[PDB]
Amino acid sequence: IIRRYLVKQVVSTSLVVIALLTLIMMGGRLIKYFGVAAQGRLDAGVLFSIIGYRMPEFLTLILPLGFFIGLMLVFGRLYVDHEMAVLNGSGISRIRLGQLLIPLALVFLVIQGILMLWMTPWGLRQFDQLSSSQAVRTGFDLVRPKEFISSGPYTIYAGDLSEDRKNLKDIFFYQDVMILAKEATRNVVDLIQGRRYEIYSQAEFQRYRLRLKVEALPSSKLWNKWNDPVIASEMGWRVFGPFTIVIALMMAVALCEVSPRQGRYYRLIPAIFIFASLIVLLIAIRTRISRDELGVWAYPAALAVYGIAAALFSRK
Amino acid sequence: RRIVAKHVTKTTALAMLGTTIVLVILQVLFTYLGELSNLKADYSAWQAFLYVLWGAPRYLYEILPISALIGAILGLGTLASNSELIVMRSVGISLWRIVGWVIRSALVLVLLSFALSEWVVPYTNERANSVKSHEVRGYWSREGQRFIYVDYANSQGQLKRIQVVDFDDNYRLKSVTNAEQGQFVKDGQWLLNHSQQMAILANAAKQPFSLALQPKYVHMVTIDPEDLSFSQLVSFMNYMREYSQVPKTYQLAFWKKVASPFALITLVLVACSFIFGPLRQQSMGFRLVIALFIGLGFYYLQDFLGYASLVYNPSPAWFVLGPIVLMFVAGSYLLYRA
Amino acid sequence: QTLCIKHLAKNYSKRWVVKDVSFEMQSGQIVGLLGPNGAGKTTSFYMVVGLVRMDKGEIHLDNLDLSDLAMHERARKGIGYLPQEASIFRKLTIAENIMAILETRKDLNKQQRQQRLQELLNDFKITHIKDSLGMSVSGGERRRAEIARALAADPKFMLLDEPFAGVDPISVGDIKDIIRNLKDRGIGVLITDHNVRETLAICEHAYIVSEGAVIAEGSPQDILENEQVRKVYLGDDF
Amino acid sequence: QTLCIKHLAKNYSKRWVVKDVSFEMQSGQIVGLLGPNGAGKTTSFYMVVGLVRMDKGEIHLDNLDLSDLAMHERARKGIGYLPQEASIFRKLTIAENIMAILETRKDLNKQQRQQRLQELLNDFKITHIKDSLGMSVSGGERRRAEIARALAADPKFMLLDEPFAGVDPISVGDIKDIIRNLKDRGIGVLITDHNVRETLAICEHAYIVSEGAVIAEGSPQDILENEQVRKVYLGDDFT
Ligand SMILES: CN1C(=O)[C@H](CCCCN)NC(=O)[C@H](CCCN)NCc2cccnc2Sc2c(Cl)ccc(-c3ccc(N)nc3)c2CNC(=O)[C@@H]1Cc1c[nH]c2ccccc12
Ligand SMILES: CCCCCCCCCCCCO[C@@H]1O[C@H](CO)[C@@H](O[C@H]2O[C@H](CO)[C@@H](O)[C@H](O)[C@H]2O)[C@H](O)[C@H]1O
Repeated sequence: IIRRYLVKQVVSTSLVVIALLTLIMMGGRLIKYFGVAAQGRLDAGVLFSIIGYRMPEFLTLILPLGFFIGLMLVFGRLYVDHEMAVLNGSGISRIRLGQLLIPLALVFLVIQGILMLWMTPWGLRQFDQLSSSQAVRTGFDLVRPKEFISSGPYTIYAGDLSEDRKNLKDIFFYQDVMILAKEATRNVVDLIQGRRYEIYSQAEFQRYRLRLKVEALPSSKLWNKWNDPVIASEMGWRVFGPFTIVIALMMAVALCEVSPRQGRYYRLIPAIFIFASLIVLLIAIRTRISRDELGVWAYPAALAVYGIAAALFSRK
Repeated sequence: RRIVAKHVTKTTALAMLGTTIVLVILQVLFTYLGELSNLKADYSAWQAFLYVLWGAPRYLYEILPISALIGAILGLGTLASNSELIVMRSVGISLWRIVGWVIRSALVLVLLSFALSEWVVPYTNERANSVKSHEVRGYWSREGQRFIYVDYANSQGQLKRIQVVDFDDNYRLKSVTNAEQGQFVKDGQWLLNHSQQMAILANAAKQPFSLALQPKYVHMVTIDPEDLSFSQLVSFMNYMREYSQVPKTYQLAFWKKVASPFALITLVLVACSFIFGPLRQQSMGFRLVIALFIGLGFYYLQDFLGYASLVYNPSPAWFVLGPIVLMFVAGSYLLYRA
Repeated sequence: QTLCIKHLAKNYSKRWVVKDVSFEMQSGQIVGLLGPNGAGKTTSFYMVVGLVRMDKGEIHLDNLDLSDLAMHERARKGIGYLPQEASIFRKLTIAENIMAILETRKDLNKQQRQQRLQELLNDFKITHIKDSLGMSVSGGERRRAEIARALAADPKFMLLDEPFAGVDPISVGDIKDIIRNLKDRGIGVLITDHNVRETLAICEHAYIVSEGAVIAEGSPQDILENEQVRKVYLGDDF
Repeated sequence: QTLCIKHLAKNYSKRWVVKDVSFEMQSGQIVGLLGPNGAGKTTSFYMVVGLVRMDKGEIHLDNLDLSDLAMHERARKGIGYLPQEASIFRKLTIAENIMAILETRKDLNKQQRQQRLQELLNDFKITHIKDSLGMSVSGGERRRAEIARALAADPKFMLLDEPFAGVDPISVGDIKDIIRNLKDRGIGVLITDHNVRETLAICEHAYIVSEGAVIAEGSPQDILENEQVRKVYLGDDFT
């Protein structure tokens, strides 16, 4: 009953935090992607597909962070409203309460093991093909109103632009062929009421048609080839990476003791930085192995030091 | 009343300045981590620390709106949780008076925001860029009915491979003049050599003609409209408006700067109204967490509505002054509910 | 001066915690607002102060409607509030706490403000700590500085919230002497307290509110010999 | 069984809050740990429970040292805690509140765990409200569920923190019967409370902790006649 009480609380508040971090971590990136789309450097209709393909990438970080934060909010609530004094006072320690959530942490470890090993590469594989398809945009696709856009041998100036990136107005095109048009609808561009000049050939017209990574490789291809340090860092990042859930379990148990007057959220910001120091260390370990300076053995060592430090602090 | 006013102002001012010191230090450390992955042979760790350290005034300028929000939350939260705001009302000090005292603390940050924007950020930005990477090239400009392309432009008044194309009200060519070098002597005229000028065929060893390009604004062409200081931005916009059309990315930058002091005060008033309203009797950690959600919510909302002003017809004033007016109205309503 | 209070009412989570609470208080008179915990004695007390907005009711003070006024607009009319919790200005000295509120007074100039501050410190015997920070004084000494600070605003009705809260039986006489001193100063005192043994010893006219309504009224002698109060609040033995 | 506490001490911010507090409580005996507010009666109580770490002294339970054991390790020895504030599992059913601690017991199987829960609900007259949430009950009924839950852990000494806190005079007698019933159950009860008048009415041995040290000891009649207590704590007029 006490295990089901905690699992229901942790799952409920971890999913709230995970959905709260997804809205913030990728809401900021979606807005940044919208900023690129507002300048024509990215199709406005695909920026929702980019967020879809980066779901496993961000949820790779949010899931340990959501589990860690959700664990301390639950354990903070037990301390704040005196449910821990009656649990300790009945013979159930805080370490014992954290050991009742090992079956839950194993489920979250398996879930993130799926993200890190399968969907994070799969999401990054489709995103890389999609993003490279948006890097070929040039010419009238990158045009901006009241500005000159130069892409290779093309210089395009549009006096106005619709809400969608079509129906240009007051168009100036330069190579040397100079083309000026009153209207242009979209590379294939249909120019309306325009003039074409060669720099001396002049040709007025009424209409005219102008015709100017190892991070995403499948885990199957990375199971072998451990000799290459680049694959060694990435494959180790996918195998020892999911075990940050366990470290997020025994470190949230250690750093959750809070006074009733201090609050449920008192130990969040101090202890999110202690958790983030683990991830920053693990990102700083992934790069060195990529340059063949540290070796793949340092992934469990980074987790073990934080695992032992959290276990020792919870037993002081 | 002065003793009460000093206590409320000083407590909030130390919380607004204390949060400012912490938030800048964290952003310098966090930015340095991201800048530590770009090291190379000519860009060492020390060279990457100066580039981040020189950017501190620009990180400082963008933290002031969110440090004033958290400062008023923590500054008044300490007063509220200690039951000090209750006994100011118990003697006859209104809610709008206590808000006015907090605004005095924020007015120090607004003045600091002006000093950074006008005299500090545009200088350290130049120093920061020189640390990493160590005049506009291919400049395309329109001056009314004339299109001017200069391959090389210098702030001291030097040009290379000028090309000016003239047009009519009916958009018909007159002259496509080309030069090799150009010099600036007076406004509205530039001296140049090898004036191979078409006429609808002519040549000239040396002759000046009228063009509105000025070397003073040459160094502002490459600078993003957001990064330009208000003194630089308004002067540049006035220069473009006199000869061409100002792009909507400069109008948005102008409105995002003139409404910067009013977004700092409005976000403080929202913080004060939350202390007297929803965030009353809450923990200090919960107030700090909520103050972080309002800060991100405001930063994302002002970022998104800035972008939305560049894609939609209405003027950027509506999108920039939108949240500021609504948060002031909503924040002042939470104060009316007491 | 009379603080007429009529037909108070307030609901929380669609449950009317207070239902038609009405009582009258006069200046220079101690009135105890008592009752079972959670039955509306605290909520009816806070709606007099202004912390809790009044859903229904009328609060009058000398033919002057205070119903629509906020907490501070009533406080300028002569209603004082002394919070149960520590409400001293922590980073301000004890003399600065009293001086902080004395400057709010409009009918006092700088010459008599210092004289008024000196006698307020002498009245409550906090002169020896007048230079110490409010966060570094004893609970008994701090509470005397909070009452002295409240008297700096010249209130006509001092509404005390839980005055005998965490007060040892040795120092319960000190609180009674303070409360009796407020009455002798011409200030009506409204006391809400869980400690009903001593609140029924200084109050001249007590109101027992149970189930959200006033169930009894009168002197403490009449309150004790009240069948409904004995059955509901005080018990058979008291 | 005799809980023995010797020479407790604790310094907060370089100020010795508790200085040489020592008292003895036996099983089946009600002991009231009283004293002036802030004089160390609250801190000395917490060192007995285990909330605040000891800084000097020892705690014994029949020559079985408990000073080094944490709060949960003493609870397995038979020491219970009842917080003054609402400590019920808010989103758990009252039957589940008692059951969540009954499943902790190792000497009870499913057959006799339900029997113990059924009689615990009936012993406290909460079997009618046994299907409601912990946070959706009356204040009087909630505390009866916290004591039934505490008895599910089968304690030998119950350390009550402010039992007469926010309690109307009508319902003070109800708590008296509960504490009297705990003594009749063979469970020693240690009471710390600001309401000295009613705490002295059930305890048979009271300790007055002043200026950080125990200055009085004995029956409530002996405490009242003590001239040292009446000068610092109780006052000249008290009965
Ligand atoms: C250069 N890197 C990348 O490209 C990743 C890849 C993004 C996820 C792709 N799925 N993006 C980014 O850096 C973008 C800004 C770049 C814009 N283009 N935002 C920041 C960021 C995001 C994610 C992780 N860290 C960081 S910042 C960081 C941190 Cl927190 C801690 C230490 C270090 C570091 C390591 C070694 C070293 N000597 N100094 C510094 C860094 C620097 N960062 C890096 O070294 C990483 C290395 C890396 C490659 N693949 C990874 C997969 C997971 C985690 C890390 C990596
Ligand atoms: C709640 C926080 C907990 C602790 C978290 C600690 C880690 C925080 C994340 C660190 C993020 C680093 O953020 C990183 O900043 C660097 C600046 O060097 C940005 O870097 C970007 O601009 C810089 C210069 O402006 C260029 O040199 C670089 O090529 C470009 O990518 C990265 O795009 C951004 O990802």
